[PDB]
Amino acid sequence: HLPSADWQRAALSLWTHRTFREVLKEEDVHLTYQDWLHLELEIQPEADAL
Amino acid sequence: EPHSQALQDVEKAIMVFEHTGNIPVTVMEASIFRRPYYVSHFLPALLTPRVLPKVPDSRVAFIESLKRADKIPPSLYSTYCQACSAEPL
Amino acid sequence: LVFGGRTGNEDIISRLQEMVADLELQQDSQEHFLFEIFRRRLQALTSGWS
Amino acid sequence: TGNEDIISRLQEMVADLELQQDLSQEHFLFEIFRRRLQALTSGWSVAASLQRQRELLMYKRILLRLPSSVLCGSSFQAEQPITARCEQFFHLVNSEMRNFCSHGGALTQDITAHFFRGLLNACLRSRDPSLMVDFILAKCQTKCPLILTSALVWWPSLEPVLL
Repeated sequence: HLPSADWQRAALSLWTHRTFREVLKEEDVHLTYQDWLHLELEIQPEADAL
Repeated sequence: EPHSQALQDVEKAIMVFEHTGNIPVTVMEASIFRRPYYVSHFLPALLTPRVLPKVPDSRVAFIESLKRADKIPPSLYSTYCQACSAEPL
Repeated sequence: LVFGGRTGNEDIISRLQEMVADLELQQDSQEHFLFEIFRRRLQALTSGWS
Repeated sequence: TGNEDIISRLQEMVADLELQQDLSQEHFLFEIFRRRLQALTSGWSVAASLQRQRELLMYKRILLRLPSSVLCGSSFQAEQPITARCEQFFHLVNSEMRNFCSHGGALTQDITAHFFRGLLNACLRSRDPSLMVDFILAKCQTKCPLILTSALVWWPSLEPVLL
């Protein structure tokens, strides 16, 4: 779909990588529903990407 | 006449593709069994010999979907790319 | 180059979401005007293979 | 300009909770409203007055978006179980909105119509509709006289829709 396949690959390699999963557990970092809401409110219906 | 009509046809194919994804299929049919009208249609689909933006956009991604569909014999695509590079008073 | 399809308005599609739920509650056997409208437009189009 | 997908997700879940209750009880919204009004400065400072005006126009907005069923419930079951959530709304309109979202000893075209829509909806869906409407609008001579003083101004608007 979207911009450079290398950026895509980079994201997927990071997402699969173990030490990112082991970081995501002890978490303030686990994206609260309210945090998610703040970022989804940040974005506009103008420039979407989807 | 089959230039202005073919343009109105591919316009619609694309604005529909957009609210969808994955290739408005009326056109995919017209491809294999209307080969003459396919080429008279597919030429206004390659009519982007213009400012190609920084960001790939509607036409761009539609043409991308076609070339991934293994349509677009490469002659016409290569030509498309090249053209785009561009007293009395 | 017609170059895709601008959007313009979903504001108006959320003013519609109003009056749908309004008329729905006010009714609650008889059927909707939607499908009448749908049939009129599908009919008023060409029946061609063009 | 940011929000108008998420305010549609809100419509989704408000109508859900309307149906689950329709299967007497009062809405959580009015408690959230009272909590934020409470947690503001009671200070009379122009800063605080503007901040509360801001927050009440935002409340008026979210109520216009969401169904008029949140105000008057739906299907008033009898005279005994009556004025549930309407008293909730009346405290809000007396306490706060009459300060801010008003004009001229009166309310707004918008919220007046939003109210009268929900009112006639639940009343007509219920039995003895003319008598129950007469009942709630006699209550309003005592509890929220604004809605009437508003309905005097915005009658030309409502009368068509009501009729």
